[PDB]
Amino acid sequence: TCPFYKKIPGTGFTVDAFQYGVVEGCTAYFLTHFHSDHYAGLSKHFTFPVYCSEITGNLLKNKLHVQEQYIHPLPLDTECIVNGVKVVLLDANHCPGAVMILFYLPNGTVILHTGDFRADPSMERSLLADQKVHMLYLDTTYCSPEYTFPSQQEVIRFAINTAFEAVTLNPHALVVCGTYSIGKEKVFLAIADVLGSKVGMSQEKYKTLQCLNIPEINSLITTDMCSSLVHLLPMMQINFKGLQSHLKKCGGKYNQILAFRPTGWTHSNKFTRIADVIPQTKGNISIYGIPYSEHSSYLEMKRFVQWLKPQKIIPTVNVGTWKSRSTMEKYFREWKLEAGY
Ligand code: NI
Repeated sequence: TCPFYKKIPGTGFTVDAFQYGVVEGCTAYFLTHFHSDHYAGLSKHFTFPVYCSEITGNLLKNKLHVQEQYIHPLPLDTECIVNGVKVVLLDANHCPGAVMILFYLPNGTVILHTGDFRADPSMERSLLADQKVHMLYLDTTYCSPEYTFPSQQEVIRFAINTAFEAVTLNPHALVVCGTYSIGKEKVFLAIADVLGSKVGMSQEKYKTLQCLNIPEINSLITTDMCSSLVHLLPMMQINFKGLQSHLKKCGGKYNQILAFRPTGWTHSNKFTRIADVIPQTKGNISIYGIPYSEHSSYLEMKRFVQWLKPQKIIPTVNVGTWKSRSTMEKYFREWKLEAGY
């Protein structure tokens, strides 16, 4: 059945709740972003109103074939009325089209649902600054102090410099980047820009990227693999066996692969700086795991919450075990005592 942390009190609304069948009492289903654990259940047979960003609504129409009459895209940073309730969509700094949702309840309560987000100080100057938030539905993916990672800018600088050096030393090297969902497009697009190449990919993945309103995208991507020296493949194929096989398909154009796996966190972070990252190598294949995150680090999360000062926090991630739930609640209390709210 639908868990309580997917329901918005005082409304008929749910958030990211498409896999439970007809939720009793639900008049509007919101979708924060186009990732499968959140959209699970949607299809061309869905006949209730879906509220989302313009980019998410492009993906629902083109990839899942949801009918247009049930897609209700909303502009960002704009007060809108849905079934008699004022709502605002804010940029979540996650993947393309991802939003946070502010709900202004008829009784005066204000609720923020972060969806999935990477907290940033720029959020402290949005429409959130303008009123008090009483309840926070929080993406707690990395809510423990072991989770540190570098800025997205530091990670992309590492990736660009590594790829440029490799291909300048060997003009017959191929760069490969893994993917299994939308997000992290900066990784492959920044590398193709430094090399003077388009990114080559499958027709299915090209279709998906063409839904994202990214500027000048026709200039950066292609389905012609032959004309490209940066290839995108499924994340599952980013291993020695999968890469050796791909290199065979390129007909002797290339004699070396340099591959990137943009993971979330991995425990090489507790010790290793970005400067000190090294690949796994076999023969003429090297694989780099880079810590490019689209979720908050522990410290980024803690700064946002201590700024916002909510009266009540409802976690939406890591809620399935008692030890995780109790640990998170202990951090929330530390934060509140340290900041004085
Ligand atoms: Ni996500």
